[PDB]
Parts: sequence; C-alpha cells; structure tokens
Amino acid sequence: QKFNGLTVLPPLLTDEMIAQYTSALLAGTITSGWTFGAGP
Amino acid sequence: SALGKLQDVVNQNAQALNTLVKQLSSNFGAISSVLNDILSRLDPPEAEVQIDRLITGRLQSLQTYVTQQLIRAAEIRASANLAATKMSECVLGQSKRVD
Amino acid sequence: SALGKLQDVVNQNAQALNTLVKQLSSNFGAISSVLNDILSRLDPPEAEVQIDRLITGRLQSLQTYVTQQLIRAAEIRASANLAATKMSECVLGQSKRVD
Amino acid sequence: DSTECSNLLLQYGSFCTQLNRALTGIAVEQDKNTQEVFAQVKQIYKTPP
Amino acid sequence: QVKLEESGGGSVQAGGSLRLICTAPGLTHNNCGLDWYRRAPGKEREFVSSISADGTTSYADSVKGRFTISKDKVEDTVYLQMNSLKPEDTAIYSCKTAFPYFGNSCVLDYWGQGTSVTVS
Amino acid sequence: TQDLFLPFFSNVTWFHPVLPFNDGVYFASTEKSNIIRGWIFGTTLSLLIVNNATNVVIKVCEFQFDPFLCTFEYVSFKNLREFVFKNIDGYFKIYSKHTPINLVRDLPQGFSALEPLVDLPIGINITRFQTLLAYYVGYLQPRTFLLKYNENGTITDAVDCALDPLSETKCTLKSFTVEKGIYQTSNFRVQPTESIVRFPNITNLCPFGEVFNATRFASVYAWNRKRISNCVADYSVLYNSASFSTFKCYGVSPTKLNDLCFTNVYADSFVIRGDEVRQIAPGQTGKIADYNYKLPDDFTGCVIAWNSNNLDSKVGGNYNYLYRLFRKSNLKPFERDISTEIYQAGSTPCNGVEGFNCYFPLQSYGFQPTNGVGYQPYRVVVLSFELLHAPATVCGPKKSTNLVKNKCVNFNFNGLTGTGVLTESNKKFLPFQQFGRDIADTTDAVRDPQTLEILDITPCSFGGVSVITPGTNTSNQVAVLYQDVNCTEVPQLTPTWRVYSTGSNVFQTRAGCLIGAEHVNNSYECDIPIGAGICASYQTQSIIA
Amino acid sequence: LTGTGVLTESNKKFLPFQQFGRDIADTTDAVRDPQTLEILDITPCSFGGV
Ligand SMILES: *[C@@H]1O[C@H](CO)[C@@H](O[C@@H]2O[C@H](CO)[C@@H](O[C@@H]3O[C@H](CO)[C@@H](O)[C@H](O)[C@@H]3O)[C@H](O)[C@H]2NC(C)=O)[C@H](O)[C@H]1NC(C)=O
Ligand SMILES: *[C@@H]1O[C@H](CO)[C@@H](O[C@@H]2O[C@H](CO)[C@@H](O)[C@H](O)[C@H]2NC(C)=O)[C@H](O)[C@H]1NC(C)=O
Ligand SMILES: *[C@@H]1O[C@H](CO)[C@@H](O)[C@H](O)[C@H]1NC(C)=O
Ligand SMILES: *[C@@H]1O[C@H](CO)[C@@H](O)[C@H](O)[C@H]1NC(C)=O
Ligand SMILES: *[C@@H]1O[C@H](CO)[C@@H](O)[C@H](O)[C@H]1NC(C)=O
Ligand SMILES: *[C@@H]1O[C@H](CO)[C@@H](O)[C@H](O)[C@H]1NC(C)=O
Ligand SMILES: *[C@@H]1O[C@H](CO)[C@@H](O)[C@H](O)[C@H]1NC(C)=O
Ligand SMILES: *[C@@H]1O[C@H](CO)[C@@H](O)[C@H](O)[C@H]1NC(C)=O
Ligand SMILES: *[C@@H]1O[C@H](CO)[C@@H](O)[C@H](O)[C@H]1NC(C)=O
Repeated sequence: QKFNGLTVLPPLLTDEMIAQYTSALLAGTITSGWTFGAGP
Repeated sequence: SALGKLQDVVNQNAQALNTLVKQLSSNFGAISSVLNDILSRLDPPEAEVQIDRLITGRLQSLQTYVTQQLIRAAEIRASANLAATKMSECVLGQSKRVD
Repeated sequence: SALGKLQDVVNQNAQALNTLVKQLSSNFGAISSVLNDILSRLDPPEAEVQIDRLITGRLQSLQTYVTQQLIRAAEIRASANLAATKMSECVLGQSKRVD
Repeated sequence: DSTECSNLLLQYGSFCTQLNRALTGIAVEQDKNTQEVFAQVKQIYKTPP
Repeated sequence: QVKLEESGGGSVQAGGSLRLICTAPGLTHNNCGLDWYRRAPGKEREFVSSISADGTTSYADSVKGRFTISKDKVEDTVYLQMNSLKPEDTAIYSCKTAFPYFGNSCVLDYWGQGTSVTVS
Repeated sequence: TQDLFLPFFSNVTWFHPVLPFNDGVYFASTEKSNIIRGWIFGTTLSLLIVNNATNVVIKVCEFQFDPFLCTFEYVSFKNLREFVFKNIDGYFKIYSKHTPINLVRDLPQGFSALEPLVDLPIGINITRFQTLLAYYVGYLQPRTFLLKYNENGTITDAVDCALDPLSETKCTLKSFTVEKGIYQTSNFRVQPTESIVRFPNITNLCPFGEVFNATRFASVYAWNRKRISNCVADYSVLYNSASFSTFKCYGVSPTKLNDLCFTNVYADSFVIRGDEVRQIAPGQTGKIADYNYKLPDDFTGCVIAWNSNNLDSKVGGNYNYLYRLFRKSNLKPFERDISTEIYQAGSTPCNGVEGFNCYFPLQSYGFQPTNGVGYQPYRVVVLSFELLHAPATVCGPKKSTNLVKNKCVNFNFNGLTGTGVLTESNKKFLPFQQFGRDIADTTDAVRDPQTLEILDITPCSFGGVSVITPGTNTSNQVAVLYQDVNCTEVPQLTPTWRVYSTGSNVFQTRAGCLIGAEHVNNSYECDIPIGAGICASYQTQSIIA
Repeated sequence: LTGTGVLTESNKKFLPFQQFGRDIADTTDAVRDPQTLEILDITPCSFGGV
C-alpha cells in the first residue's frame, strides 16, 4: 500500500449488492420455475 | 486447488506490477537511479544528459506494462461474456446443448 | 444515443489517427522538428545525430499506433462472429436459447 | 516531483495522455462486465418464510 | 610560480622558417583558448593569431599564408609554423592562457614572457 | 492557446499618474470629446505616442517631462476604445478595437476580439508608463484559453481555462457543451511547507592544510594515500587560492563540493615532471599511466596539480625523486608496487647482476632550477571519494535546524534528501542500523543523527480530481470529487474555486472526498456512478448523492 | 514558408491582416500571395500504391 503514482479505484458494486442479486435470482428460480426470465 | 482460476488472475495482476515498481531502480546507463542526486551533483548541461537517459528507460517500461494489461483485459472480457451466456441459458432456462 | 455502439468505433479510429498525425510536431529532444532546418543550419556529421533522434521518436509512435489497431481488430472480429451466429440462428430459424 | 524532468518530458508529445486513456478504458470496462453477468433481473424476489 | 612559457623563437634570414611551441601543462583539462600577440619596437602590441578548443584558427593579416597555428592532440603543445619571413618580423611575441579559480577553469588570464623572432 | 491574457472576471483599476508595466497592459477608455491623447512609455520617466488634431506621431527619443496637452519617428457616452500593449523580443506590439456604446460610468458586458494594429521594432526595456490627455487599466498573466473561430475566421467566443471546475472540464473535452457524466480533469498534490536539515554536531575541520601545505612529497612509485574521515570538509580554502595549474573534478561539479556528503575519501600525493602531468587522467597511456599510477575508467573525484619550482630543486638538480621505468606488466588501477628486482631484458636471469641484459627498474629525476617548465617539478594531489546514498560520515559545512513532525516537509538527514511526513516509530532498530527499507527497496525510516530516535516516513497525499456535472443543457452547477484523500486535507480563483474548498456540503465516501453535493437518506436508481455503491444525480434544485 | 504541392485558386476569404490558413490537424493548406493579394489553396502532390 505504498505509492509512486499508483492508485486502486473501488468497484462500483459492493459485495453485498452482488449477494443481493444472487439471492434474487435464486429465489425467483425456486419459486417460479423458468417463467420469471420471460415475462411476469 | 479448487479456486485455481481466480487465484491465478490475482497473482498475475499483483506480479507485473511488482515488476513495474522494481523497474524504478535501474540506471539504464546513467550514473545513478535517483533524480534528486543527479540534480544535486552536476551542472544543468549534463544533468540533462543523464536525466534524458533515465527518462527513456522509464518511459520504455510503462508502455510494456500497459500493453500487457491491454491484452489481459480481452481475455477477461471473453470469460465474462461466457459467464453471462451461462447465466442466461443454464439458470433462467433448461438447456439442450450437450456439456 | 440509440446508436452509440456504431459511433464509438468511428470516434476511436479518428482520434487515433489525429494523435498519430500530431506526433509529427515533436522534436523528441533535438534542435527542431523540421528536417529541412537541421539540414540547412548544420553540417552532415553533426546533423546525423539530430536526424537519428527524430527517426527513433517517429518510429516508436508508429509502432504504438499499429499495436493499438491490431488489438482493436480482434474485438471487432469477435462482434462480427457473434453477428454471423445471430443471423444463422435467429433469422434462418427459430431459437430455443434463452435471451 | 522534479521540474527539469517534467520540462524534458514535454518534448515527447502526448505519450502520457495515451497511456492514461488506455488505463481508464480498461478500468471502466470492468464494471460493465459485472453489470452484464449479474444484473439480469428486473426485480428483487424473496423466498417465503 | 609561472604557469606559462614562450619558446621557439630565433634569428633566421628573410624568407626563412621557424617553429614556435607555447607549452602549458594543464591545457587539456582547462579547455581554454590560446592567443598569440606580438610587440615590435616603436609601437604597441598587436594580435597575431588565435586558436579555440575546436580548432577554429584566426590569423593576422600580415602573417596569414605561411604562419599556421595548430594544436597537438596530446601533451598540451601548440605550434605556430612560420615561413616566408621578412626582416620586419623581428619582434617579441607572447602567449595568453586561462587558469582555474573558484571551480571553473578559465577565469584567470595570464600572459607568458614572450620570445624573440628576429628575421633578417 | 497558451499566452499572456487578461484573466476573466478581475479587477481593473479605474482612473477618472505613473503606473507600472509588469508584463502587458489592457488599456480601455470610453469618451465623447476625445479628451484623451496618448501615451509615454519607458524606464526613467523612452518612447512617445501622441495624437493632436489629425496626425499621429510615434517617436522614440530622450525627452523632458507633469505632462499635459532619435532612433525612430514613424510620424504620419458614445465611443469606446480598447488597446493591448505588450513588449516581446525587442518588438513592441499594439492591438486595438473601437466600438459604439450608450451607457454610463461602467464597462459593458460583451465579447469582441482585438485585431493587431502595429508592431514597432525598438528594443527598449520598459517598466513604467503614463497617459496624456474615465479610463480602465488591467494586467496580463500567462494563461490558457480556448478560442472559437466561426466560418469566416472571426473569434466569436472564448473560455478561460482555469476560472472554475466547469471551465477546466470544457478544456479537457475540447468543446463548449458538456454531456451529463463524470470527467477526470487534473491531479492534486499536497505541497511541502518547510525544509529540515540534520547533520551531526562535530566542528573539527578536515586537515587539508597538512596534505597540501606539506613538507616532503613522496616519490611517484610509492605514493602516500591518506584516508579522511570524521571532519567537516570546507573547501573554501582551496577555492580562494589561485596558484593552481589544474583543478578538475570528474564525477561531480567542482563548484558544489560544499553541499555533498561523502562515504569514503582518500587523498593521494606525489610529484611529477610537468610533461607527464597529462598522464593523470582515466584511459590514458604512457609510462606513468602503465607503470606507476593507473586511474580507473569510472573514476569519481578531483585532480589538483600546481607548480613547485621554488621548493623541490637542488643547486645541481635534486635527485631524490624516483620512478619505476621497467616493469614486466602494466598496473591495474590503484595498484602500488615497490619491488626492487633488476629487470631482465635478455634470456639469461639477472641473479642480482645488473649490466648486460639487465636493467634497474627505476630512474631518478634531475630538477635543475633553470630548466623549462616542461621539466620543473609539479605537486599533484588526487582526491577520490565514493558517493553512495548512505550514512555519509564525511559531510560539508551546513547548519542544522529543528525537527518538525506530522507535516509534509522537505528533509535531508546526512544526505538522505527527500520529502514527506515524519512520525514517531514503533520499530526496533538495532544499535548498528542506520535506516529502514520496505519491500520495494524504498526508504521508510531514519534515525536522528543528533538524538538517535526512529522516524517513520510516509509520502505526502495526492490523487485525482473529477467533476460531476448534469449536462450544460440543464444547468451550470457542478460537484467535485477528490480521489482517495481525507476531507480534512482539502484546502484557485477564490470567487470560483475556493467555493469548492469549504462549505456545509462536504461528504466523505469510500472513494474520496465529495464537495458540492447533499447527502440524502433515500435510494434511487443509479444516475451518475461515483463508486463503492454511491451514485449522484440532479433533483429537487441541486445535486444529491 | 516553404513547401511543395499544387497551388490553385480559391474562394476562402481571409481577414485583411491574415497570411495563411490551417487545418484541424494544424497543417498549412492556404496562403495569400505577397503581391497580387489573392488566396491560393495548396494540395499535396499525388502519390499512391501500385
Ligand atoms: C597554504 O599556506 C598559504 C600561506 O600563504 C595559504 O595562503 C594564504 O592563506 C591565508 C589564510 O587565510 C590567506 O589570508 C587571507 O587573505 C585574505 C585576502 O586574500 C584576507 O581577506 C583574509 O582575512 C586572510 O588574511 C591568504 O590570502 C592566502 N594567500 C596568500 C598568498 O597568503 C594557503 O591557503 C594554504 N593552503 C592550504 C590548503 O591550507
Ligand atoms: C505590388 O506592385 C505591383 C506592381 O505594380 C502592383 O500590381 C499592379 O497594381 C496596380 C494598382 O493599381 C494595378 O493597376 C496593376 O494592374 C497591377 N499589376 C501590374 C502593374 O502588373 C501591386 O498592386 C502591388 N501590390 C502591393 C500590395 O503593393
Ligand atoms: C477587487 O479588489 C477589491 C479589494 O481591494 C475587492 O472589491 C475585490 O476583492 C475585487 N473586486 C472584484 C473581484 O470584483
Ligand atoms: C502634425 O504633426 C506636427 C508635428 O509636431 C504638429 O506640429 C502638427 O500640429 C500636426 N498637425 C495637426 C493637424 O495636428
Ligand atoms: C534591459 O534589461 C536587461 C536585463 O534585465 C539588461 O541586460 C539590458 O542591459 C537592459 N537594457 C536596457 C536598455 O535597459
Ligand atoms: C461571412 O461573410 C459573408 C459575406 O460574404 C456572410 O454572408 C456570412 O454570413 C459570413 N459568415 C458568417 C458565419 O456570418
Ligand atoms: C551533539 O550530538 C550528540 C550526539 O549524540 C548529542 O548527544 C548531543 O546532545 C549534541 N549536543 C547538544 C548540545 O545537544
Ligand atoms: C480522516 O481523518 C480523521 C482525523 O484524522 C480520522 O478520524 C478518519 O478516520 C480519517 N479517515 C480516513 C478514511 O482515513
Ligand atoms: C439519515 O438517517 C440517519 C439515521 O436515521 C440520521 O442519523 C441522519 O441524520 C439522516 N440524514 C438526514 C440528512 O436526515
């Protein structure tokens, strides 16, 4: 963590956001089959 | 050795950055590898010569680093497109493509 | 902003060309950036070094441009392959692959 | 942080701008990658209790 | 305590030839220029010749053509070849050179003694 | 373009009187009765420009001057006249423009360019001027501008490139309109406040007098070398003296020796014929250069030689001084050899018998006090020193100062020049260790020469600067993001930039310090991506994050 | 101002104090003749591949 012109930008989506997306996909698959990927 | 691929990506990025930093302590033919000493040891008309040698050397390394990163990014992008396709077709549906 | 994808390519190519042309106006650490001036205001044995510096700088800039183009062509080819696949499978048939 | 070095560097045209632009393009692409892979769902579903 | 010298003078007949050698020991390190001046009786000193570190020679109007100023590669020795001499060349010539003080090595200017060039 | 302009939105002094001429002048004047005539420029108040009834006289002379109403003489509310005067490279340039106004007691807001009017090749230093007769005076500074040329080649608009963040954005994107987004314009670096020097408190001067003003120099084949250490090395003594025939330093500038700090320093002394003096230089050849004293090809030191006619000659010529002249091999650099074996020339061993096929390897000097200078004795001293970045036991004359902590300063510990922030260490040096170092071989800790304590070094803060903007089509308001800094350390046209340095709208994110945005508690869809899960947008009107 | 090329007549209109034109790449493409005070275009000398 020492610098000469070096920086490390932080990613836009934190890890909790990635986990939320994953849980959404998983819950949709469990409760509604393949229908949620093509409509309501 | 399960999560091999992620680990290799991390390693390849941390290295080749350590190399970039370590390349900062070479002479490239000058009398020293520190700018503050060439300035503090010579008159401008030849401090310029030494500084120019250092500038050429250091500018050479940065281009190599940038080109390497530019090539690796394409590999990662191809892998990410594959992952997106697998998410669309294996998760949100049932696939008929073998394997 | 519907067609941003088709305009990014044009903008990138034009910008690269403009940078390549502008790099002709840099002396790269020589007397001047015009060959004629070095030819006139100096004798051959000393003008040769000044010419050599310009040659090195210009050659390096050209190489950088060519490498950039080589890298861009690869992703354009990837898009072309994807478009050919979509033509074969979406237009000349009915597809089951999701999304 | 030298200034003689900087003035000498100015005689090389626009290399540094090219390098910065390249690295910035690489950096911005890495968010599009994640966006494409994970953000495929309109809403946020929840399992029943 | 003399850092310079003049040598190579002598007595030669009109139309004759001779060789001058102003010899300083540290001229290679100093990289200063060299001047030959002359003094003939009944008047004041005048410029004879000059040589720079890069060999751009300059000559007096009267001596050009046969007086050639030159510098050896090593040993810090110079020459002024004289030919085509004439009796009015009988004069006392002198050198002038620069020496170090506070770092840089050309600040202190210094005239040697001079040598007699007696043409008959 | 990058040149001398009048910065936008600035004070013009308002006369209604000798004035300075720093770098250029923007003179303007509105009138109706032509009450103003001309100008007088120069230093000790020199050229003159007047306009009586019809003809305009522009003359340069030396004059006699409370005015009211020869190297060159180019003789020949309703109205507003604007003039720009500047003096570059021996030329004096005048630009001008006329316009009609109907307004009182104030400058109109408008844009109009100034065509060039004349160039005069005088070549006189100018530092002051005075008018001759409501008139306005400004000044010119180096700036960068973005100029807009229309179809016919007339400048119709311009952007000052350092007024405020939005103008800088418009500069980087060579355009006059900006789309909604986030753009990265400049870098930001903290600056050193002071300087610190710390040297040990010894006072004994180095014994140069002993070496130089000596008694009996050794002969060249056995040259005396003396180490010098633990002393202040003031060179002013060698500077003042002017009786030197050669003073040349190879790896360093001879006029900077009072500032450096050397690790190991050696002084070599001997006496040589003047003719062989040239042989003391790296890479040269000869009998001295190959058999008696060889200098390396990467030498780093100084050579000081002068003449010793009045000290080293006998009545018939001193014969003590000696030198090797017959050796079976060349000398590697800094190699001494004082063996006394007869040199074999033939194919029969000498067996300690000189004469046939056998010569003594030495030969002496005759210093007749009346020879040519090419033969008179010369005393030569060679100072050779190693010049690493190190404890540097030998240091020149310099004054120590106090110690400053927790501020970006500019330090020098026994030649460890650098810049950064010094704090107190929790490290455990060992009684022989002088400084620390990190993985990448970077100095990151030192030991105080005068109190023997351990200081950590960290670099001064720096980062990038980005500008958050809704499109200029929507508003002229912006926010600024300083990347990866702490909001305390943020400190520039005061009416424009200083607004984005303080206020009640400072927010601290995981991506940097955000200035000019208001932090709400709601949550929306992302509009402009800041980072680390933070976005920003334009709503109800101001900018929210 | 020296160069090589083909000089033709034009219809661009300078301003009464301007001497030559320039392009987006900052390369000369027009010039005003010192005496007749006309505007000439400069076009590069033809080249290509075979
Ligand atoms: C070797 O010894 C000689 C002895 O003459 C040293 O030269 C002389 O050193 C003295 C001591 O400072 C100088 O005196 C100073 O003179 C200046 C005016 O030039 C005056 O302003 C000072 O107040 C002081 O009196 C003297 O000038 C100098 N030169 C001569 C010709 O006497 C020499 O420095 C010694 N060398 C070494 C390496 O010690
Ligand atoms: C430069 O001199 C030439 C030579 O006279 C001028 O060309 C003539 O200008 C007159 C002006 O009335 C015309 O009537 C002629 O037809 C021109 N051509 C000739 C005489 O061959 C030219 O105008 C001058 N230009 C400047 C800028 O001084
Ligand atoms: C001009 O300076 C005065 C103070 O002397 C003050 O009115 C202000 O700082 C300036 N005026 C502006 C910026 O309009
Ligand atoms: C023209 O200039 C001369 C020079 O001093 C001056 O005396 C004269 O008054 C001027 N003419 C007019 C009409 O102002
Ligand atoms: C002008 O100033 C320069 C340096 O400031 C000086 O060398 C020169 O002699 C000056 N000339 C006049 C005429 O004042
Ligand atoms: C340029 O001048 C012509 C006059 O011939 C005028 O018609 C035109 O409007 C001008 N260009 C612009 C952009 O106004
Ligand atoms: C002089 O330096 C020594 C080095 O340790 C230190 O102990 C001493 O305190 C210094 N002198 C003064 C007056 O502080
Ligand atoms: C910023 O500085 C303050 C005070 O020094 C400190 O409390 C805070 O933790 C710092 N923030 C970061 C991100 O370092
Ligand atoms: C946001 O909510 C938190 C917790 O309720 C509170 O501490 C904070 O003051 C709120 N911010 C605003 C701007 O109301």
